[PDB]
Amino acid sequence: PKMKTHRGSAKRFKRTGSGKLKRRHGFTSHMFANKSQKQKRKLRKSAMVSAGDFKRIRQMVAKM
Amino acid sequence: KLHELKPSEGSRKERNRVGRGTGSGNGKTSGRGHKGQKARSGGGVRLGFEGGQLPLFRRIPKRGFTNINRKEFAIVNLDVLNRFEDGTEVTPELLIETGIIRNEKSGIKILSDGNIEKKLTVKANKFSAAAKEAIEAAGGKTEVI
Amino acid sequence: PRVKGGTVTRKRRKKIVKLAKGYYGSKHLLFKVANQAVMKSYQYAYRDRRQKKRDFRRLWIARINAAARMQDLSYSKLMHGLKLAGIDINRKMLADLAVNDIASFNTLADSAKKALAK
Amino acid sequence: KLSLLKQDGTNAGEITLNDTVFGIEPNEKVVVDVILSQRASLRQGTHKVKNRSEVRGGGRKPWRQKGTGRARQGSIRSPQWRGGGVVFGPTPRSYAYKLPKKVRRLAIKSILSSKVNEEKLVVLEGLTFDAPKTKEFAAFLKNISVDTKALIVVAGESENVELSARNLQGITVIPAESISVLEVAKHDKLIITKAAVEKVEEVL
RNA sequence: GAAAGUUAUAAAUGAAGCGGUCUGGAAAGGCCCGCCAAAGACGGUAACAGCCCGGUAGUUGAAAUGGCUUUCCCUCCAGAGUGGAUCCUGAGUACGACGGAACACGUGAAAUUCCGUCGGAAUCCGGGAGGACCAUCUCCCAAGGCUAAAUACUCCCUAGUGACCGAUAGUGAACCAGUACCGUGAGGGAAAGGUGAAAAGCACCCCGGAAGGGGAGUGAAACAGUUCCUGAAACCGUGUGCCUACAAGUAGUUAGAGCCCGUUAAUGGGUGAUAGCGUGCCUUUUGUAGAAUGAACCGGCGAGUUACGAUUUGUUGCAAGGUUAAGCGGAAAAAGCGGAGCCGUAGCGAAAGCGAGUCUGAAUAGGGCGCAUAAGUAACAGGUCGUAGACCCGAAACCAGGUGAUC
RNA sequence: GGUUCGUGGUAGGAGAGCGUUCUAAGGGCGGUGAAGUCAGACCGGAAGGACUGGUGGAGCGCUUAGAAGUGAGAAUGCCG
Ligand SMILES: [Mg+2]
Ligand SMILES: [Mg+2]
Ligand SMILES: [Mg+2]
Ligand SMILES: [Mg+2]
Ligand SMILES: [Mg+2]
Ligand SMILES: [Mg+2]
Ligand SMILES: [Mg+2]
Ligand SMILES: [Mg+2]
Ligand SMILES: [Mg+2]
Ligand SMILES: [Mg+2]
Ligand SMILES: [Mg+2]
Ligand SMILES: [Mg+2]
Ligand SMILES: [Mg+2]
Ligand SMILES: [Mg+2]
Ligand SMILES: [Mg+2]
Ligand SMILES: [Mg+2]
Ligand SMILES: [Mg+2]
Ligand SMILES: [Mg+2]
Ligand SMILES: [Mg+2]
Ligand SMILES: [Mg+2]
Ligand SMILES: [Mg+2]
Ligand SMILES: [Mg+2]
Ligand SMILES: [Mg+2]
Ligand SMILES: [Mg+2]
Ligand SMILES: [Mg+2]
Ligand SMILES: [Mg+2]
Ligand SMILES: [Mg+2]
Ligand SMILES: [Mg+2]
Ligand SMILES: [Mg+2]
Ligand SMILES: [Mg+2]
Ligand SMILES: [Mg+2]
Ligand SMILES: [Mg+2]
Ligand SMILES: [Mg+2]
Ligand SMILES: [Mg+2]
Ligand SMILES: [Mg+2]
Ligand SMILES: [Mg+2]
Ligand SMILES: [Mg+2]
Ligand SMILES: [Mg+2]
Ligand SMILES: [Mg+2]
Ligand SMILES: [Mg+2]
Ligand SMILES: [Mg+2]
Ligand SMILES: [Mg+2]
Ligand SMILES: [Mg+2]
Ligand SMILES: [Mg+2]
Ligand SMILES: [Mg+2]
Ligand SMILES: [Mg+2]
Ligand SMILES: [Mg+2]
Ligand SMILES: [Mg+2]
Ligand SMILES: [Mg+2]
Ligand SMILES: [Mg+2]
Ligand SMILES: [Mg+2]
Ligand SMILES: [Mg+2]
Ligand SMILES: [Mg+2]
Ligand SMILES: [Mg+2]
Ligand SMILES: [Mg+2]
Ligand SMILES: [Mg+2]
Ligand SMILES: [Mg+2]
Ligand SMILES: [Mg+2]
Ligand SMILES: [Mg+2]
Ligand SMILES: [Mg+2]
Ligand SMILES: [Mg+2]
Repeated sequence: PKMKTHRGSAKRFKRTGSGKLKRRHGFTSHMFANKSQKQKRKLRKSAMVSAGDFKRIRQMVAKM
Repeated sequence: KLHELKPSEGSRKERNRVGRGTGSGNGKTSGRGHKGQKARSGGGVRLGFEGGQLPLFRRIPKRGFTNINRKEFAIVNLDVLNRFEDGTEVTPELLIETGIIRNEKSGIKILSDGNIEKKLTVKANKFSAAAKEAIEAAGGKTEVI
Repeated sequence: PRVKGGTVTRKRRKKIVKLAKGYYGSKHLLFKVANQAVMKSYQYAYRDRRQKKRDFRRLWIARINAAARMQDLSYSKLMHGLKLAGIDINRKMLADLAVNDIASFNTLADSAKKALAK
Repeated sequence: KLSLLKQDGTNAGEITLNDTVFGIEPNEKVVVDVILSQRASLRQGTHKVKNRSEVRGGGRKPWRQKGTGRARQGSIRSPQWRGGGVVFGPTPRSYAYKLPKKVRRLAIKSILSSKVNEEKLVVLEGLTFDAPKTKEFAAFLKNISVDTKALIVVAGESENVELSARNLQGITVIPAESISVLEVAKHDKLIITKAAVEKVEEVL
């Protein structure tokens, strides 16, 4: 049978035009009185999956 | 010549068989090491497992939604349209007639990458602002279908 | 297609028992005991090609020594004189002269004795 | 290009074959690949063995796990038992596979143009027999020097050509649209009528 | 219910070499000559047969019974338009509340279908659906029933096929096999093929109660004689060339006299008084001669495979393009047809959307991702991964249907 | 074909090969004796391959490719 796509990763990962994976920062839910404005202003941006993590999660999102 | 068949060199290789003696380097343990979870038959962990540490996908948030009414257009640039003859009435039927456009998903949109020299009369559903301007600079005429 | 293991296992095993010919008891009859006796014999023969060169030089040296002491010399003084004078004969042939042609061994011992005296 | 012969074995003029079909440079690497695929698509693959779950018996543990002094065992149909099941073995399976359609066309042209460089192709005015007669086919087959295995390609001909050559051992007759790389390569010479040459060039 | 045709269930006919010669127990084999073929499939015959036998291709054949097709007989039958007063169009039903289930959909914003219990419509000026719901529009008439083919399987019968097995294999069972045997019972469940072409299976004599032998005879062979083709290793013996009763040994290896032989003929073979060196194999370990583990010995059997997907490398074809799937066709072929679909050729954004740019932002700022700075695709082979028992053997335990108070 | 530098090795990576069963084509030997089995003082760098002789009494190699039920000394392994 054709292998299945990780549905929990397809809801929060995104493929760029060079094959890389793009994500969002993960410390922005509810404790905004404990983080400075410099932190908050930079955690609302996006980031890239590092090389170490990419090698472990290639096959989970192969078909988008 | 059925007795002198010679396949192309490098196109075929002999497979590797493990567990067939210690003179080949893949003997006793067959390339597996010594006494772990990965040395057992059917052993191994999930694709994204990290041994109890929270997986990467579970410490970043989800984002967005999917639009049901999403429109995706078939894209043709200016360079491809230069293959026509002067004065030709360029039509989406003509685009699929030649086979340059395989499927018109929701329509045809002309973008402005490249250059156009022929004076054409193109028709489609959508035009980019630069593409429409460029065609009008060569004595063209764009009418939106 | 099925490949039954015939005619190949016996040919290889019998070739080892033949090499164990002359061994005591089951070491020349049974494969497992004869297999590890053949490997050991190869290991003993490998390093005995190294000691065979050591064993003979000790025999030549202890034999040139005996003949040199009959000329009021030791082996060490004889060897120093020969190298000092320039004679380049090795131990295998100096021992040959000491047994078969003792007359010429005294000729070489005279050259060694003179070189040690200027 | 080629001298044209009659059924009686006499010269009857000359015929020119298409240079894009019978005159290309053969691609030997392509022909080998198509031959291998065409041989591998001919085998049935009807073979099977019984696992440890298909041999009758088993289930009951042969003896107590501890205390008896024997080795631990779980079934009498285990792979290492005398009547036990096979571990992996064969299984029913298909072997057929097919190359891209353009590669298959280039292999037919190459094998059919190599038979011209080797002077092993015989163009013929027309082959027909009033009644099936295996004796007459042998007499025909010696008027033209072959003396070995051959492939007879006839388009119009008749039904008497196949009947009168069926009993011969190294002779095979095909109706000019069944031509294939394996059949052409399996034989030495290639006798083809003029009408069959026209149909072959039409396809490719 | 008849007739005609076809088919299944027994069958008939059917070409061509006693060809010569050699070896041989025996010719189908070697050498030298002929012939048949719509028949050179298969099997047998004293070794390998197109021309010796049964047959094969082709052509014929059915009293009787079953099947199929057609026709006859037989049986049964109203279908068009115009009006629309008035009447009919499936009731404890559709729905709703409560509790469950099926829907890919776990009560969720939950449409749709079904079950149990309560409440409970309209009926053509009517009713339902279009994923809560309302209005418009579009499509359609629930609460009655029937329906062939395209699809799934093989205890069976006929004809065949296999880069399937060949007696520890292949069905548990090639042999009087679900038998012998084991259990109160449900139930579990084996081992065991081969004389020879032909029994021509040893008349007769001798030892012996017999068994069993030695001759004679049959046979190509009896060292093929009733587990009988071939007959390995462990294991048990008889004869003999060299050594051995003052010696401390993982049994060998290196040096070596003496004695005895004579080869795939070459700085050859067997045995060895004496001298030097030398604590088995595997596994598991920081580390094993290990007083840690496994193996009495010999033989056979016994462990990374396959299908479908992902990714990378190699090879081949075409190349801004590459390629068909199911299917039709056919010989369990090869073409041909089939462009539906898939990957690539453009990205950015949650999305509307814009587009070689786009998003964030008040910004023409800066920055992120892209283009500039373009090679993909189809098929096969190698490595690795995913779903499958997935590398082989091994639990104590859990659940479901049954059999047991002859102890 | 030369010059220089190298060539201990466990887990492990890479490469080249030997041998077994079956298939296809070419070419072969065999009752003047096939496979198997027994012995030998031969050949190759290894896995391995010939030759001669005894037994046996009917099948079997070689070359180039292809496909695997592919090679055992150990599992208190199964059977004899
Ligand atoms: Mg928030
Ligand atoms: Mg390899
Ligand atoms: Mg190694
Ligand atoms: Mg091992
Ligand atoms: Mg281990
Ligand atoms: Mg490990
Ligand atoms: Mg076999
Ligand atoms: Mg074996
Ligand atoms: Mg000895
Ligand atoms: Mg079972
Ligand atoms: Mg059970
Ligand atoms: Mg079995
Ligand atoms: Mg007859
Ligand atoms: Mg006849
Ligand atoms: Mg004779
Ligand atoms: Mg004859
Ligand atoms: Mg035959
Ligand atoms: Mg015979
Ligand atoms: Mg026979
Ligand atoms: Mg409810
Ligand atoms: Mg209800
Ligand atoms: Mg309504
Ligand atoms: Mg809908
Ligand atoms: Mg709606
Ligand atoms: Mg119904
Ligand atoms: Mg059996
Ligand atoms: Mg047998
Ligand atoms: Mg009983
Ligand atoms: Mg008798
Ligand atoms: Mg008697
Ligand atoms: Mg007798
Ligand atoms: Mg006789
Ligand atoms: Mg026989
Ligand atoms: Mg016997
Ligand atoms: Mg014996
Ligand atoms: Mg003493
Ligand atoms: Mg003594
Ligand atoms: Mg001591
Ligand atoms: Mg000693
Ligand atoms: Mg010792
Ligand atoms: Mg162990
Ligand atoms: Mg320890
Ligand atoms: Mg232990
Ligand atoms: Mg023990
Ligand atoms: Mg043992
Ligand atoms: Mg694996
Ligand atoms: Mg390519
Ligand atoms: Mg069909
Ligand atoms: Mg077919
Ligand atoms: Mg997107
Ligand atoms: Mg920018
Ligand atoms: Mg904004
Ligand atoms: Mg009871
Ligand atoms: Mg090394
Ligand atoms: Mg070194
Ligand atoms: Mg490797
Ligand atoms: Mg064989
Ligand atoms: Mg022999
Ligand atoms: Mg095996
Ligand atoms: Mg081993
Ligand atoms: Mg054993």
